[PDB]
Amino acid sequence: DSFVIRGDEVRQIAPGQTGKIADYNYKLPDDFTGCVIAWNSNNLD
Amino acid sequence: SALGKLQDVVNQNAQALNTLVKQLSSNFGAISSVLNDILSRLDPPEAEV
Repeated sequence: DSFVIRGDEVRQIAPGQTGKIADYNYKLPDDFTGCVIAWNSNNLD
Repeated sequence: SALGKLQDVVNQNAQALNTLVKQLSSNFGAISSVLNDILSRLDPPEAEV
């Protein structure tokens, strides 16, 4: 799954975490998620 | 107390059932004993523990 989000949203995307992105934008299941890989893309923007 | 042994049997069984029911109120190391309350005021991942 590919998407672009800010640094705080990087923390937000974790299993069972609650946040504005976590509540509505994207939710991880209450089960193991394989891996989460995040890096800043400011140069790409 | 002529019928000591039989009364003792009855008392022992009542004691066992009573302590079994009392154990429900015990906290057991969780935040609260009542299960609906622990469900209500925590997120499911944390409430699971």
